[PDB]
Amino acid sequence: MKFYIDDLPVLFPYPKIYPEQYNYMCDIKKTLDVGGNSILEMPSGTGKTVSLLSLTIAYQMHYPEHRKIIYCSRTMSEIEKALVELENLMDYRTKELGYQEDFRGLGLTSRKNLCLHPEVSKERKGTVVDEKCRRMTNGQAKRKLEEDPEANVELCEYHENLYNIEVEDYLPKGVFSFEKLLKYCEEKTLCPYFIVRRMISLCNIIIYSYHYLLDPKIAERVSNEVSKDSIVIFDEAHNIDNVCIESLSLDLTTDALRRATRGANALDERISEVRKVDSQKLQDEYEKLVQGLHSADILTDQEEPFVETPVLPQDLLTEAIPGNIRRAEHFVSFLKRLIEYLKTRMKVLHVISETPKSFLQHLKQLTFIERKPLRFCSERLSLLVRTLEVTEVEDFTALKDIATFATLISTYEEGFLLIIEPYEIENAAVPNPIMRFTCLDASIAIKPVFERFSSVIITSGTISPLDMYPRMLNFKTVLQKSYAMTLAKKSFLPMIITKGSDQVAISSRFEIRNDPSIVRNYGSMLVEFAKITPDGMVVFFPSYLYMESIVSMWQTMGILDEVWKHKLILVETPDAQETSLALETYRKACSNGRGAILLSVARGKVSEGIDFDHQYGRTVLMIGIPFQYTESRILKARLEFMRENYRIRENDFLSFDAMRHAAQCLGRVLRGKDDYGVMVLADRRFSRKRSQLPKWIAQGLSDADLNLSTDMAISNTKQFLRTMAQPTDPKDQEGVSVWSYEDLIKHQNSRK
Amino acid sequence: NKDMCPICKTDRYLSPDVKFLVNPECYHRICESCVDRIFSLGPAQCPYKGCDKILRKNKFKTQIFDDVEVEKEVDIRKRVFNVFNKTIDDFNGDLVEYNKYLEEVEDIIYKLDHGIDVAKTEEKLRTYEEL
Amino acid sequence: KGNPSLQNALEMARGLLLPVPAHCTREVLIVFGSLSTTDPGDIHQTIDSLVSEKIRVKVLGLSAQVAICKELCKATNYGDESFYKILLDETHLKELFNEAVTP
Amino acid sequence: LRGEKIMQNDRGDVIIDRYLTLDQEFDRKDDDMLLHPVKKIIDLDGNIQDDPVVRGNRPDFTMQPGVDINGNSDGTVDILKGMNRLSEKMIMALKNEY
Ligand code: SF4
Ligand SMILES: [Zn+2]
Ligand SMILES: [Zn+2]
Repeated sequence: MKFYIDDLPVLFPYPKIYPEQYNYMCDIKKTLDVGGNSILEMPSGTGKTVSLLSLTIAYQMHYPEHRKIIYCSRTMSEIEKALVELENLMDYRTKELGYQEDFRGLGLTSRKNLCLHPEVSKERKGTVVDEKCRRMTNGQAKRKLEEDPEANVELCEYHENLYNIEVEDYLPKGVFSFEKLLKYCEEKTLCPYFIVRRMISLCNIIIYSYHYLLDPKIAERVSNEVSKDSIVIFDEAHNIDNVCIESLSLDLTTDALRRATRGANALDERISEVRKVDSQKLQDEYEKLVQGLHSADILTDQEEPFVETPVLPQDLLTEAIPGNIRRAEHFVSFLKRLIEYLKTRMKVLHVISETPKSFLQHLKQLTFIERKPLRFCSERLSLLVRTLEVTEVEDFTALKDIATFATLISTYEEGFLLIIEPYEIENAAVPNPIMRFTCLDASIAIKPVFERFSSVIITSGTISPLDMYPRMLNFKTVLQKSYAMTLAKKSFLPMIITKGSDQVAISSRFEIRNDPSIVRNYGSMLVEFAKITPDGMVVFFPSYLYMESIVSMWQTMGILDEVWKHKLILVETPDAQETSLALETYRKACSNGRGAILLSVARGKVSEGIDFDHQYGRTVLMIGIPFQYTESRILKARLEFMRENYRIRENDFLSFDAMRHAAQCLGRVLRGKDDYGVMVLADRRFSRKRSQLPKWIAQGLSDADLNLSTDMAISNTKQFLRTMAQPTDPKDQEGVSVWSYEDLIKHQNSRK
Repeated sequence: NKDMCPICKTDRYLSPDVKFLVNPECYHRICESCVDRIFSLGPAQCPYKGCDKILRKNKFKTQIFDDVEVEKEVDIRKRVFNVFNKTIDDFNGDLVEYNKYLEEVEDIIYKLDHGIDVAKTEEKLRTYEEL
Repeated sequence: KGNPSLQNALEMARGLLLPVPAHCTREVLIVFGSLSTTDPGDIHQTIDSLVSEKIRVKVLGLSAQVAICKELCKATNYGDESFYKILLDETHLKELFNEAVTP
Repeated sequence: LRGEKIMQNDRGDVIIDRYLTLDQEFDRKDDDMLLHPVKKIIDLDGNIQDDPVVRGNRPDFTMQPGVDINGNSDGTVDILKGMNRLSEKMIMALKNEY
């Protein structure tokens, strides 16, 4: 429809609108008029994405400012879903307005998802795809082929064809989803990745992941091309802090250190060979470093550094090279002695938790390495690798981790902690040391996002509680509110199962995973739910190892044999490719009525981004609360950091994280108010955590369901499934759960 | 060998008394038992074949890095940095001249490490340490 | 006894309704009791063939709303989702059986 | 083939067990007609490859497959792939001319 919010005409691509969608648009428009950060818990099931897209495009085209739009999500699948919704929205806008306006919408992802070269396509790692695409498209290969046409080097035809046409002539106007962009670039023989990367400054709206805004290894180039006065939307941001922890962390193993020694020796051999052949290619770099030119001055815009910058651009030093690492052999010896100091530090028999300042002092007193040459380690390594013109970079991949560690631990000294553990896994007999430099303050990586952009709209389907995040991440919300969906009938029926069929209390604690009776209750529960579920069913587990153990011993006693009589079993493999096959097989098995059960981790890959709507959902079996491994040193260090700084209790934060993962997995089941699915929680500890649930979930959870047994839950599920199997009355839902245009006009007239 | 001390020919397994007693003069895998046997009487030459530099027992130490070349580079860096200790405040904030001084001290450390200009750089170090 | 096959029943009914003349309407009434079905082939091809033969299928389910039955009813009844009926109690089953005698 | 874990204490049958390695080859060949590109809506492979240079903290052993005392896998991940392969084969058997 078409309706007006204040002076803003909104083109909604559906003939009916939920009331929660209209209230959501009103709050977003109020925030954009204010121009500050806000947190909005738009409930799942309802059109969270489509309302955001419709209102922000209406705000962009109507207002004379024409602010650009950034849409940051957590998974590439959600990016594609947002692109599809945006394509539908602009198709509706073109139909209503009668013309296709000047519009550009593109999704941004890595080279692995946007490569059309037939040779480098089957590589299972994204790093080798990036290094091969760089090797073919660094510009050195192009000038080498221009100077030597008979050279054995090759160029990618999908990248060269972009040189013939202009940047604005890469694609026609409109929105290009990844499937459509790949089809178009295959038809025109073009590289979609370089098309998207060059159209960042031209796109009215650009959708990418949180890694392209928070992780400075890839967000350095993207954040320069975007406008600082742009609208910023965060979709499914309830786990965004983990991305911040994922942005500024690094783990080093002794195998990585051995490969680093081998790479340093290979680098020394290469610099010795180049010094014998041509020292001019070293002398020009040396005098450029003398003049104070940084990596950006020596590198061209088309090429990329060998080592990505692991720190924030605002934290990079603007002064020149200190000179200890200016000479190539001196820098090689510097890196070698840094690697040997790291190898010395790894030979420990107990866990050492030390600040970066203490590590720097010990390194200076043992190796005479200062902080200032360490702050330029990654830049100097990238410049040396560029000037060496090495054909092979696989031997120097381990040096990237050393440069990342050197640059990270030198620039950052507050909010970071270095953990050295003698045992990576306690089950292994031989000791396997690991050194973890982790980011305890998640607000560090997200601080330049809030500093650069005035208006940030944090939104997740199950972001709760809304006041935890502005304390966790240093930002102020102008308004925070959580909507409750208006339902003619109770659309979803949550229940908390604290005890089994034989009234034995059930829990998913890691130490009691091998108890008979709790596993008997879980197996009988799963069999009964598979017997009573019509279409499909998804089961979530706190960890992969817990699921492995419980499924293996379920197969040992033959619980799964009874499940095979009703539904097919598909399990989340650690391999993402086989997991995708299992997921599409689950979707196929739900469609044709075979029935399937999908076992997955509540904190795994399937838990984030993947939706289970209608027949793909219908039952979310929660085996326990997805708590993290408490005995891990990183989690305890982060908990101590939040207790020290933000006064957040350790148990409170652990319960918050576990219940937000449970909330997102429960919210994956709903799309539309016609959709239904039961939300069963099989742990005794869920009962005290009803207030930590999202507000819309908490309304559906009655007080009588807080301590249900197995059989009572089965009876309630059967009654619920029989209840909505009837057709609903339209007169009971004509203007209370869904609104037409006339109902929206009547409500607008009632509001004034 | 990384495990066995060829001077006494003792494996680490059945003879756990072997230790990483290195020499600043010439770094070698001599154990403490071989040190307490040969050099307790007095100074002598290097017990390893192919090397005969005169060494003292009291100069012995333990290696802190796995690589011998890195260990001798760090020890030469210590032997140069003791008198070469000019800082930023020593140059009164002159950043470029501080970089030139760092390049010079790294170059003389490299020359002492590889021995290409050991005599002239040693003379320069001996003249500098008197000042 | 056994695990029911919707596709086998639909193919048998398609074979039965093939010699039916064009003036005589072709209708199938499926009283489906189970919640999952095992088919020897693709049931969507059978649904498309039934749509191409103008055969209208009405399904009365016993336990819950099965998605494949809803899709089959919607495809065979030209988008009408009201032909998939689920009972509530004893008399509702009587009323649903008495509703199907009307053309 | 039943999904039970294989232990070396069982005698098996020497005539049948000659096919075991060949059966593994069949399992490999099973992937040879099971692996195919999927839509970007459910592309879980591209989700972890969206950030190619991510080097965050390694997940703990609860988030990883179980290992033996020597570090090798305990084989409980193979039965998961076995039942997933069985489900995929039963679904793919419906895709025929019938
Ligand atoms: S230029 Fe594009 S198509 Fe060619 S190798 Fe690189 S990513 Fe692949
Ligand atoms: Zn000895
Ligand atoms: Zn010697």
